[PDB]
Amino acid sequence: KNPKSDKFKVKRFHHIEFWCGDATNVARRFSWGLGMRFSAKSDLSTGNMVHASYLLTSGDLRFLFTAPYSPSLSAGEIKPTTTASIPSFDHGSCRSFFSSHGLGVRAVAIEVEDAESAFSISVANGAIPSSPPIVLNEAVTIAEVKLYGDVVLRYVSYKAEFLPGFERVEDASSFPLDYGIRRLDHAVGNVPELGPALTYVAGFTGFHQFAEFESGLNSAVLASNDEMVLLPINEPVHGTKRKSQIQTYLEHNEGAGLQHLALMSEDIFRTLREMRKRSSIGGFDFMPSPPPTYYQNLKKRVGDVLSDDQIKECEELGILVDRDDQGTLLQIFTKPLGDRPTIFIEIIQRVGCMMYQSGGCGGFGKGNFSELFKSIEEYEK
Amino acid sequence: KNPKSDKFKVKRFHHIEFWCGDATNVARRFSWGLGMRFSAKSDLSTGNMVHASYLLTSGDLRFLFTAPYSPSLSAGEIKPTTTASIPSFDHGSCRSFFSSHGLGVRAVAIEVEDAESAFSISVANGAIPSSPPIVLNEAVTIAEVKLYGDVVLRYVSYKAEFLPGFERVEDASSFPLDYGIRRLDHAVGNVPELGPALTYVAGFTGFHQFAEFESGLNSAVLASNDEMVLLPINEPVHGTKRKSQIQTYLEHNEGAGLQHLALMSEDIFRTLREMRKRSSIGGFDFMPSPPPTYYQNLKKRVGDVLSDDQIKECEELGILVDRDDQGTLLQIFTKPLGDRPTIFIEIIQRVGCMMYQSGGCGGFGKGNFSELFKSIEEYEK
Ligand SMILES: Cn1nnnc1NC(=O)c1ccc(C(F)(F)F)cc1S(C)(=O)=O
Ligand SMILES: Cn1nnnc1NC(=O)c1ccc(C(F)(F)F)cc1S(C)(=O)=O
Ligand SMILES: [Co+2]
Ligand SMILES: [Co+2]
Repeated sequence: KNPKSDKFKVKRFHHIEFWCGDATNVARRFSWGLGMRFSAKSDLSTGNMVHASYLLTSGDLRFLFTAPYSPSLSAGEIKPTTTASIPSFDHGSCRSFFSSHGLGVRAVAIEVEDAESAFSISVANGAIPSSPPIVLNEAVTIAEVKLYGDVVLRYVSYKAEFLPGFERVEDASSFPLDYGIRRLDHAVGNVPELGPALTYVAGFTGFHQFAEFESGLNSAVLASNDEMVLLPINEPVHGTKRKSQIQTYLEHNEGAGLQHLALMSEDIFRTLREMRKRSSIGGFDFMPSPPPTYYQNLKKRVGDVLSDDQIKECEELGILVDRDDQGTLLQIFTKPLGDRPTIFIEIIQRVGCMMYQSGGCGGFGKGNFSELFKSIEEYEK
Repeated sequence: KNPKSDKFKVKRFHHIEFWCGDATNVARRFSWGLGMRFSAKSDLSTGNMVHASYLLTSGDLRFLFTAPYSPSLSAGEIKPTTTASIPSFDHGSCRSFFSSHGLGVRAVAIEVEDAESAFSISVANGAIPSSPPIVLNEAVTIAEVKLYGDVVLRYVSYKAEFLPGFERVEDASSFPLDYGIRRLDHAVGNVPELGPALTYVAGFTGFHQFAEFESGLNSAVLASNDEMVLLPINEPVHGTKRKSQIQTYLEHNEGAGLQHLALMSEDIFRTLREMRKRSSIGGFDFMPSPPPTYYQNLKKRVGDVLSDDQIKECEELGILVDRDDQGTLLQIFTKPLGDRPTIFIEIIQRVGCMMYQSGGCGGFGKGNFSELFKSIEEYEK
């Protein structure tokens, strides 16, 4: 069921912001690794004495990378006189985030009809405020509330190009890479206790539990009215033979934070071919492929959705497949994006549920846990 | 003249270590940008709970990238029980370095006959000690003294693979990139006062002033006995019409530090072709090309060293050329490697002074200051 209880008008995922120590190197590695173009900048060359911020785009997917300059550059400024293009930025908060968590996501940004109302209603409804609504050049309004750990849910709204004060990146610098990635499908947090995290977040958003379908985790998914903003949350299961990777996340991240970003591709086979070509030359590595038993059992499961050629192409690329009662899902996971075993990326493509495609079509790969266990067990013999 | 006054036996540049917030992303960007192979690692996968360190190699050039993990991972260790492969590493020192300087060089490492003696004689001769000599697995000895700002001169010596505790990187991960870079030619520091910096460093090394040949800087070059270890130092000139870029460095870096690394290529034309192909797809950008007047005046200067074809190839790639009384030098400079206008890279190739090639053959490009001024002046009209 879908009660459509959003307490304010939510549109779509707008951008994801990584807090970094050096934004240039992370941005350039991600661009090559994922096929995302440099499309806007806010830094010293644009008058910003506070932070360096570089935006990568692919389709509607926006990855923002931000790092602080030396505070001495802006020591004479005050908030009314700031040159920061993102007024919520804070040198100390940023350095503290990165030294506590390493490279990771600071802001999950969703676009809303009215960022001030969304902020006001949110905190009226239990949200811990993080940065009050601020109106940028009479054009854009931005506001932030705590989501979990040191991650904020950021609201953005436009009266009528990324943000004021950002400049388009010169086209000679902007090389039009594209490996097929098109938008953010879901952004997933890890926490020590699912219950209170769910209660808090659904409490101030009105997001409902997305209706779905013993190793690892327990999860639940929060979704907006049209279920295009999807915010799953995991917690660890303690005691198992294999140590919970959610617990490993919490230890290495120093607590709760964003675990994985799932990026929708319009052609997962082209995306995975292009990213795998670059794994060893600056891009991203992928988790170990499932054993061939897994693909031998795929025909009995999605033989009506994927031809024998498409299923063997899954085998080369290491793609996983799962299926709801309404759609089929193709998915694969990268290795951690940085030094720590914390944040990683998921590539997905959804087939089915056309009316546009409805959100979550196929679920999130729930069936692939038992299928992978049964496959390792079958293959071993 | 060359007094050969080294106070201890110095061999060659051994490696350069960057202190980072995330070593994975910097390392992967540098590898693609410069054509350096992943050759060794020390991290969680090798038992190191303290720091992540990744080594890139090209020829004899070794670039080490290191970042701290969460201190909680090693909270039960003490120095005798440490899992750090580089015993001089310190979480607080590293986080402080990166938050004060951003991405940059922490250690210039030279190999010496005996690292304990080199340390002892150095501090006996005025060197501020930074990390005392430590013997790694009865095989390698490492010691560190302050060089300038927060940069250390690191001594390494072997009784008889990078360091103990590092593992060779699996060849599937190791893609054999190579754009022709072969070794470190010189490593250059920026300081506010040349005099005391020279006095201190030459004081404890015995390095002599390398004998050489109004906009910017004043410099001098320190060299070892055979002049293969070259450590130039700059200071700003205040008052000029154009603000000294040494002063800009000092302000943005929060003080003294390593300004540029000069990497020797065995074929600067192949190197610059390969790096320029990648500038906009994750690699490095280059400083703006000199005006064509500069290349029109090149025939009158190195017409006997470079054919008309080689000089026009310089024009495409933006290469600078200079000439001593013994050799010719080809050089070009990258844009800053990271967010701040601080550290950058120089690519060079030296032609002449064969007996092997003697160090510094051609100088360091002194003549290119007046030649560039005269070129901008000539071209303008
Ligand atoms: C619940 N949820 N919400 N958003 N995403 C998710 N689940 C996943 O994406 C997911 C799906 C399948 C697997 C499996 F079985 F292949 F290992 C692992 C994950 S995993 C550990 O979490 O990455
Ligand atoms: C003295 N020294 N020691 N080691 N390296 C050096 N000099 C250089 O490499 C050098 C050489 C020529 C130019 C010029 F004229 F093209 F701008 C700029 C530099 S620069 C600012 O310093 O990068
Ligand atoms: Co997922
Ligand atoms: Co130089």
